[PDB]
Amino acid sequence: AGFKPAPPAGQLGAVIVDPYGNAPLTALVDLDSHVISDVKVTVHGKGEKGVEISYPVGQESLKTYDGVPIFGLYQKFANKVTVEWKENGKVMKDDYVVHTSAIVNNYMDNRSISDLQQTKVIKVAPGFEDRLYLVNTHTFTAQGSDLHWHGEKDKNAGILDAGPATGALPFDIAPFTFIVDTEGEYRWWLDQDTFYDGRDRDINKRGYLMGIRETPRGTFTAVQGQHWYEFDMMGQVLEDHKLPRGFADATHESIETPNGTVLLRVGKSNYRRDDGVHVTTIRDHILEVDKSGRVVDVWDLTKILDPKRDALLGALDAGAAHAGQQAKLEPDTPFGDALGVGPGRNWAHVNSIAYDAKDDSIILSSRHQGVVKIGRDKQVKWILAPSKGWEKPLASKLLKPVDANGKPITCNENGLCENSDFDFTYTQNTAWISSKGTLTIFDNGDGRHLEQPALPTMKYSRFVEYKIDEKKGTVQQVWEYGKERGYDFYSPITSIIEYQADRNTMFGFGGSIHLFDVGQPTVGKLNEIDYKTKEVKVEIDVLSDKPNQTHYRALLVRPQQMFK
Amino acid sequence: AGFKPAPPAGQLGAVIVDPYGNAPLTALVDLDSHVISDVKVTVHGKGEKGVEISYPVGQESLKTYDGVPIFGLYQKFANKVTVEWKENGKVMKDDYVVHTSAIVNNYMDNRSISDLQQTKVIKVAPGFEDRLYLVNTHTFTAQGSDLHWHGEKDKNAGILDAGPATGALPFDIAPFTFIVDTEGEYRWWLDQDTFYDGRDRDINKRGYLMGIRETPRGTFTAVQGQHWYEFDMMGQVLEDHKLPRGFADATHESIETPNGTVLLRVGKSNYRRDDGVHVTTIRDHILEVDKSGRVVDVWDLTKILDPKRDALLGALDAGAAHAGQQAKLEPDTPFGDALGVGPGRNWAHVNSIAYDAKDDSIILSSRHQGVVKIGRDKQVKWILAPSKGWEKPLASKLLKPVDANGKPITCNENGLCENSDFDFTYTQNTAWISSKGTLTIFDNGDGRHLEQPALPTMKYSRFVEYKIDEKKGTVQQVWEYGKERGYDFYSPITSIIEYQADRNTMFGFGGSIHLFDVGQPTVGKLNEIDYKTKEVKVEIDVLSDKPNQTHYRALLVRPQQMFK
Ligand SMILES: O=[N+]([O-])c1ccc(OS(=O)(=O)O)cc1
Ligand SMILES: O=[N+]([O-])c1ccc(OS(=O)(=O)O)cc1
Repeated sequence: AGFKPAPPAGQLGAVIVDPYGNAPLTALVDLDSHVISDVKVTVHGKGEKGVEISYPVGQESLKTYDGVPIFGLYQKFANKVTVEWKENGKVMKDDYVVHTSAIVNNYMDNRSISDLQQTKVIKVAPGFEDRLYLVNTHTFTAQGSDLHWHGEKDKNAGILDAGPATGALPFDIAPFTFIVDTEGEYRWWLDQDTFYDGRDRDINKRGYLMGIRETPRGTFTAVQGQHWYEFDMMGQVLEDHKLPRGFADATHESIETPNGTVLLRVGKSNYRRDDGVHVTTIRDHILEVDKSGRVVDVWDLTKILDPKRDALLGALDAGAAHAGQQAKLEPDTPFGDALGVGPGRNWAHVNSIAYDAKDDSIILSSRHQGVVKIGRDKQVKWILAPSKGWEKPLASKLLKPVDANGKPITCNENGLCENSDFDFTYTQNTAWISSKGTLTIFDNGDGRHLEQPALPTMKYSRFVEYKIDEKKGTVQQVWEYGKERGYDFYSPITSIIEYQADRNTMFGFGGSIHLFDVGQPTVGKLNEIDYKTKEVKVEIDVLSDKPNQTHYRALLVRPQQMFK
Repeated sequence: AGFKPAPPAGQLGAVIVDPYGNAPLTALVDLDSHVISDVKVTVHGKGEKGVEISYPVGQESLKTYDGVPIFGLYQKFANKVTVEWKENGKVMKDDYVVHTSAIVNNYMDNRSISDLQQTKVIKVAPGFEDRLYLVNTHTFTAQGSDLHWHGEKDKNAGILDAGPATGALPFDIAPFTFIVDTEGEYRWWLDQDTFYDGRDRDINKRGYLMGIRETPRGTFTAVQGQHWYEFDMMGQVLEDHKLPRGFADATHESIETPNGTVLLRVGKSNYRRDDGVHVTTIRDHILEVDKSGRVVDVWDLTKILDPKRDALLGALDAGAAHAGQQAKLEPDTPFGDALGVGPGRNWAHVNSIAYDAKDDSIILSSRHQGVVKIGRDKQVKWILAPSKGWEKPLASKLLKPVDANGKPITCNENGLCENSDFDFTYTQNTAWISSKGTLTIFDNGDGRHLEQPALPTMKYSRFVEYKIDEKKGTVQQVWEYGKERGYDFYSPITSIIEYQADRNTMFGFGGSIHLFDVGQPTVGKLNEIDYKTKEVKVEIDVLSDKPNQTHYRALLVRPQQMFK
């Protein structure tokens, strides 16, 4: 006879590239039974302007990998890596040359501009050269949507007709998952085969990889189709769970709480409507699950919010061939992933979740309705939304806009406010709690003021921050950005913002800029915006490898947290 | 075209047999979107003396299964099941007739006595008719051990010689996993394919299913080969984790702690010995892993205990063709799962773990060395063992035997005590912490008093309980049973006991009675012994489906805890 294992490279063990097989720009320095501590790793910049990547490695990590994890390598390169540690009280160091292979895009066709997604560095202020951004994007499969859930025949179907479809199985696309530095280089790749297989028909490996969120361990949760996962930066899949049997189509978000549970956004399969028809619902259930994959709690939004409220739905753009076209709801829209009222249609499209630990509640962004807080008791605590369409008793829960001095702000029922910078959010994403104790939201802005505008390019997106007084039931807009940047900063879908306390910036990713520009790449724009001065500290653009292909989100990742 | 799903059976949804596909004697009543509470299930006894199984079902369970779990069916039977609940304030009830299929043993050959293991009820005292016992046993594959880990060629191997084997991969056998009632009927079966596949050569489905232990959630953990698992009584696999890459060959035990971690017993692969030879060590490492499968801590026993101590090793029986044969240690014993001293041989054979929450330490049973407490700090706190062979400093940690009044008991270095019932344990199993605050042990008794006896049949096993004073470093024997039952109660290997506070009994399972009776089935004896009077409350024998085929363990299971 057989073949020897790799020999030791320096004063520890061998240096293994991509030990778990899912992360080709990582490596691992095998411990070979050495006992070490104070470990630190440095991956040197490539060329004169190369960004250096450096981090401490904790004991738990050394133990879990049986080795020193090496993160931050460049593809197809002779990476120069330094590892420093302590052993037998003595300070130790090795230098390695870690050759890597190439990043592969397994999903290409005649639409492909090239294999990888292009980056363009636009601005990097001094003090921000070190920043790393994980981009959660995707690439079309050659076949497109090839599978549907089978539904139940409705009262007025043809006698001869085959059964209809239900739910959202066709929301399925190959992942394109990478970390970019401030020189625009890929410094980490998640192999597309890690979770996905678009050529096989195993639904276990299908869906839309989304909701990449950090855990308290420096690892990450994600969802894809009918599973939810945890993985780490060495490409180790730490958890892979089937959704509990009652549920399906997990998309948009997963977030681990401080109680060791995970919040997910699913639909309910075999949901019995009042007319006795069974459907798979769309984006309108929330699960809390444990690490055993068991259900700790469920929020059925069809009994908490109002699936008949069409105030926003009726004001939406078709495109997100048919753009500018204000959505015309039909009472006979077949159940499915289709804009419409009622359980079985896309009436809510919930797309973010935040856990409020202070009172054991959840804050939801419903793209088609608003932002809402719902208690552990399944009651609505407040709503942030234009007042149109809300019946009693939910109307009583609408938050009242106010200025810095607390004085009511006048707004009409469509959300248009008088003599104020205050605006509500429309088709928003990522309603999250910031480290400052405030609510941050990416206000996409489709159907702004509950209508389409005169011309399509009359659309804008905002980063926005609110301060909420639950006791008084008032909301204050305390920070915004992007309304001036027009259509070149307009992300009709997806996207994210998050406040960064370390450098006092608002991090942002607009995921679908120029989505409608037929035949052009779609632009994902990573920003850091100085919170005090609104100065652009970072701006990096990522362009889709195929035209008119949305990006989903990005995260600002910190290597010093990755390997506790 | 298509086909409709099963229609609703009564006032909820359909009743699905073996919904997860791993547990043929379970069923599920689909909720079909009904909201219910106060759920209770009753499976009626078969015939006149049939045992009824009854249990409440918690909200978590209803949510996780999307239905009412039905546990405790008989095979190939028209089971009569009642389900009661509350809905819209109104008390509700259905009766169902739940047909089941047969239990299948997929591992049979010319040694098979018949397809299933035979049960023989020997004694059931009044008030114990309801007891259920999960039997963790196994059945030989037709090929036997077919795989080895590849090792490192040693200093003095032949020049032409192929590389040697290492570790314990051949420790591999098909599982036979069921619940028996007091009429000796099978009331649950875990499909052998759930974890095992002996006809394929995928090592992910190989090993020896063991260490089945209840969790705080009423589910169970287990180990097999290179994986560890959590499953529930509906046959759902809730977790499936690969061992961390530095480790292999998980056996004997797995226990979840109150901190949400799990203790496992493994060996270390590519363990570098002092002479520089790499081996996979055998049964001499403890991991604490989290539910992400990451290592939280490790105990390397080769640096904490003494792998050169042959006091007990040299006194052991071969058989466990060659029995009565006292073990003759050789200095040239090739590395492997072989009696021997040093890392890479089976010098310790650790077979149980208990967590001590009061001081964050672990208590281990080393078959070949004794019982030991090891602290979080990786130092030995105490040792319960005959004094022969222990060097300083470990000798100062031996516990000193004492009587009820606290006076020293005189024992020689082989453990034989003078004018006392007190004895140590030899080749013991399951050193666990009882609800009373004492240490319970199954004292198998091979190599008792560090020798073989005059005749093979002069061997006995005991259930034994100790009270330990860590401060004084004293140990007291406070209870025992079985020494008077002779050879028909002798289990040279495996086995377990556990104190049961509910009915004040000592539960026991002797796994290997008559192992050496060539050509006869091996007996596994389930016992509940009254703690006060030593009266046999329950005695049920299970006979192996092939001759000379040991059982492992059994657990007393409680349906009222299964479905929180
Ligand atoms: O077509 N998409 O890729 C798409 C559409 C909507 C969408 O929902 S959202 O909340 O992210 O806007 C996500 C992805
Ligand atoms: O031979 N066996 O299958 C076997 C032998 C020893 C053994 O170890 S013990 O700790 O469980 O006695 C387990 C199984």
